[PDB]
Amino acid sequence: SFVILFVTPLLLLPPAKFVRCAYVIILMAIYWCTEVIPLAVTSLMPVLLFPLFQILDSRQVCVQYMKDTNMLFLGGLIVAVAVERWNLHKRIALRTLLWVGAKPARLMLGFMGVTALLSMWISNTATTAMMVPIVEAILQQRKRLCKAMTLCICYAASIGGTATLTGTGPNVVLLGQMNELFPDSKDLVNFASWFAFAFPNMLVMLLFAWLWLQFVYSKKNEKAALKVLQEEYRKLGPLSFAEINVLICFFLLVILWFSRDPTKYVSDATVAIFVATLLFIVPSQKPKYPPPLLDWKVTQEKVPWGIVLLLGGGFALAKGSEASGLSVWMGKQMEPLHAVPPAAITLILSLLVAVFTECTSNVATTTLFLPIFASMSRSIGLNPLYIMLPCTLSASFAFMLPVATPPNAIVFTYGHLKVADMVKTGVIMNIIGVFCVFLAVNTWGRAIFDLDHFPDWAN
Amino acid sequence: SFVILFVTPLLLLPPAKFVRCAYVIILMAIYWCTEVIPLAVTSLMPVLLFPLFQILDSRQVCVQYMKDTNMLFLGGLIVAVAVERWNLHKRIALRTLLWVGAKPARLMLGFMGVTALLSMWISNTATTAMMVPIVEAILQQRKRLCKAMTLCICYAASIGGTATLTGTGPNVVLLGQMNELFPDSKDLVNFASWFAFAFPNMLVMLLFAWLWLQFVYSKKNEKAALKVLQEEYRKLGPLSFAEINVLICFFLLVILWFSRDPTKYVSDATVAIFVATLLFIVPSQKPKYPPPLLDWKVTQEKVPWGIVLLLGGGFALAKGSEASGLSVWMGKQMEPLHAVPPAAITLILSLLVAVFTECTSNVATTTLFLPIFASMSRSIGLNPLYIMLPCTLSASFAFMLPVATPPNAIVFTYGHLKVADMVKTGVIMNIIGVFCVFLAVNTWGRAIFDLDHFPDWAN
Ligand SMILES: COc1ncc(C)cc1CC[C@@](O)(CC(=O)O)C(=O)O
Ligand SMILES: COc1ncc(C)cc1CC[C@@](O)(CC(=O)O)C(=O)O
Ligand code: NA
Ligand code: NA
Ligand code: NA
Ligand code: NA
Repeated sequence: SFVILFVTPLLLLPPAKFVRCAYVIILMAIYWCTEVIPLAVTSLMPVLLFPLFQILDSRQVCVQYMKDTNMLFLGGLIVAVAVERWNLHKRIALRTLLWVGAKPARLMLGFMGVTALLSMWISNTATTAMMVPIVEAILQQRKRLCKAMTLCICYAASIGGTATLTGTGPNVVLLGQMNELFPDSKDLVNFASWFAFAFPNMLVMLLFAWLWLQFVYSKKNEKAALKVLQEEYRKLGPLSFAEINVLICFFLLVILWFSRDPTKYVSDATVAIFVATLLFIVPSQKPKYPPPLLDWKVTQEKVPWGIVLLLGGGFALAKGSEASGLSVWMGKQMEPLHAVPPAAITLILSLLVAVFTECTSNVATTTLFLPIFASMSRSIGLNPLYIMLPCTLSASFAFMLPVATPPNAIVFTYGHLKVADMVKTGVIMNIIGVFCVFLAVNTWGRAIFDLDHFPDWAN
Repeated sequence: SFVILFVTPLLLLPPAKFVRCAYVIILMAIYWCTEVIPLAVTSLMPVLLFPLFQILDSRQVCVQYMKDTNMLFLGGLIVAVAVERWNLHKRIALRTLLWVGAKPARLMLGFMGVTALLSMWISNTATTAMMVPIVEAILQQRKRLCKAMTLCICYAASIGGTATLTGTGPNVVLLGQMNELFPDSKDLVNFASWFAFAFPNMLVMLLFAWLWLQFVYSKKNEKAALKVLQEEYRKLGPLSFAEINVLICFFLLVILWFSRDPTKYVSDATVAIFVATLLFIVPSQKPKYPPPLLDWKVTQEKVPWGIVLLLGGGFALAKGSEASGLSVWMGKQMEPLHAVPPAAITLILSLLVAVFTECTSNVATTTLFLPIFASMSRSIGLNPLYIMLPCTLSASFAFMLPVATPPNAIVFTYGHLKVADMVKTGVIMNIIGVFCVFLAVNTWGRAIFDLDHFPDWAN
């Protein structure tokens, strides 16, 4: 019930400041999981609690809620608002789905491919919310097949969101906590390096996911799917000038992000804000003044400001952990794991994060777990990335439960799914994801991020 | 046109870093006034431009957009969302309007009083947007009288918003820039001290405004107004449990704000966030779990995140002015005004700000002008508050033009007003406001803020 979580754990207030910060973290974790209050309010919890518990005054807590990473996230969100306003993502989805074909096997393959492609660029939640009505209409035109399609959309959304930093919230959390916890790691993790690490691993996960979903789960089906896709594409309209301009702005954003990393002042946030500003200037109509691609009304009503606040609250939580001495204490506690081989530690932590992310949101999961794992990484003399990157990727492995991720909730909302079949698929899904992430880290993540040696920025 | 402002001043890019920061400030001022791009995007301009012009890297610019003041503003906005969701402000307005009476003179007096009272607590824009439909319905049930009522609503909204820090955006700007430009002035300006300074001055302005509007501008009118107010109050419904809980939470917020100032960790932002969090916990319905007073959907759709970004951009602009050396250069330039008596300087600056605020938004006006005036204040050895407080109050004197403030735009939207009559009223309005602010500063502002002596925090 709500009363038991509102009263009993909250009234546990009385010690050492690290104990108080640990209590703040535990209370925020409980509010993340149970969601008695909204996620944004739980992320505002540090502003209330750190000054009260004498860990950080209001100034230091408040200056954590908007950072370089958070501004980059906001710029990406504004660009995504531009993409969704003009149905560019829907156009790409329908065009590629008509290209791949409509026979059921190729149909599922195409849906997963387009969902993962658009998730690399748009929020997992928004990509799912756009894609799942398409299969809803197609299936409206077999219980096993409905499960297969609706599931594979949510799974592909999560997997594809893992590909880029701005694709999903856990990656933004990872970037922000890398800046917060390891300031001397200036640009080691960026759009180019993260893409190089995660895109092959995303492709491997998507391939195994499609194979598994085809393992567990006709002319008429092909014809009906082709008809629905053709109808949707027609009513979408011809390729407009605004859609072309949004596409050009997004290509420019991607090109600048990738060319930033083939005294540094310009960052990925500068590029994202530049492209968003262009979206507020570039005309949306035939010049022949026409309205721009974006106005502030739609931008404000479509940007998830709650997620912005949640990222800021995660940064404040990491700052409080460093200031209160909690990170040092946790490192001292997890020190005797130095004897354990790092591969086993990565397996166990990835499995633990994949289990935990089935209960609360992925972003909250990675927010809670990244500081602890970073503290252990500097405790046992291990490269923090070798622990955090598998943790960040596994936080997105929200496969078992509808409450695991908003894509899963959207997918469950339409029906067609028991929790039993979803968890039966999701357990092998999590096993596959952990395997793929383990290989990605142990093989080519080593070369990309120099996971062999203990870095200087980790002291 | 849009092209001339998008191309010609923007393409002036080439010098010294202070010149580049001055160019950034001038470009942002032009975008504020003309509003070719939305205000939030113009406030994001520092993130794009300071790294490009080598003034501040993206990290330092981005850590300015959420501060203690900005979090306090957000908490106040959330509390205001709670107030507007349950029509508590409308209930207070209708109850007090029925208490004061409906005869035309007392009717205008009551409307101005309730508008100023609710503006002390709610945004000027939101207070105006709620109040003006009431007089629209009343007048629906004389051109001079319509002008009088619609005007006095907007003027009372601005004047009442001057009363508290969270009442209007310029006061939030003043608090934020006082923290940014004068860090050693920790809590000199706070809710209690600002209220003590501005409430008597707000009352004086409102009294003279009512007198002037009665100077320039029956039983049937009284009966019709009373009938409309009674109808609105009936359809408002009886005093609900949620309304009482929102009222109690707001009283608690006010009491904590005033009792904060009869190593400091708790600030006004901590109190505001605490009360907002309570609003997300406190039940809105008879317990007999019922939904809380606020959920995040309405909070996100009702909070003006653009204004949050604009305040952050103002803080970043002040930070860039300090870092680039522009503030020092401006102080050197305005040094030879040390011979001018401070009272004359205050008069001229208040008149200049009152003139400028007729063109762009009040918040943008005070954002642009406060750093320059602070630099001059430390140039000529004058108390910065003696210049900034009249500047902050005069920024709210948006009386002449509909584009001067969103309350003025809302008021002009309903009609009943030429620009000619509005400016004719507004010129004497600005004269009255400047007079009242001059007296407030020269008399009791001196005692409250120690305006006589050059403070230590101003170096
Ligand atoms: C990029 O982040 C987001 N953007 C927009 C919205 C509306 C929500 C989010 C966070 C949720 C998630 O990160 C998945 C999860 O955390 O379960 C996702 O990518 O949709
Ligand atoms: C408290 O600030 C605000 N809150 C909410 C909204 C929607 C807008 C604002 C800023 C505008 C103004 O500050 C007046 C002006 O600047 O002209 C006001 O109080 O409405
Ligand atoms: Na995504
Ligand atoms: Na999750
Ligand atoms: Na107000
Ligand atoms: Na103005």
